[PDB]
Amino acid sequence: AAFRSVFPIQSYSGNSELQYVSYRLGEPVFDVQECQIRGVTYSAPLRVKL
Amino acid sequence: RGRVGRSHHQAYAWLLTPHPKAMTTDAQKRLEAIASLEDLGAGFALATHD
Amino acid sequence: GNRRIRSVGEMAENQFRVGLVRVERAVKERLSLGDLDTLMPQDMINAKPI
Repeated sequence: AAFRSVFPIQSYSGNSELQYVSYRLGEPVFDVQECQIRGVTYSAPLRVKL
Repeated sequence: RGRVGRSHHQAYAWLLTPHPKAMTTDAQKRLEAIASLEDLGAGFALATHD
Repeated sequence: GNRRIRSVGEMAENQFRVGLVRVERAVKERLSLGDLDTLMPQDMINAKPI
């Protein structure tokens, strides 16, 4: 709903347009317990094909 | 701008600008300076505003 | 019946939305900026605002 509510994007010269296809969450770089040990985020990277 | 002239014929100068939101702020003031100021002896005033 | 629960999902989606608002402004100015032929969908967007 967010990507559809923002995208697709005209340029100001009505010449180029950037649209959306799909997203996919990357694998988190560490485990949860490891992220508590090191002191950094258990975060999943987001990769979107545009 | 002083490159042409030196003859008995009306010369013309054609200045391509992008979309007004697309051009940068310094480029804006550059173009408004040279649009506002177009007559003889301008460059000293142009340097003065530079 | 007049007060509504906004749980974890809706605020996260809204903050993702307002983060994507700065991204779309950046790609507005960059995508409307020309020389678009050699441009890939990597350098218009920036992951810093998201």
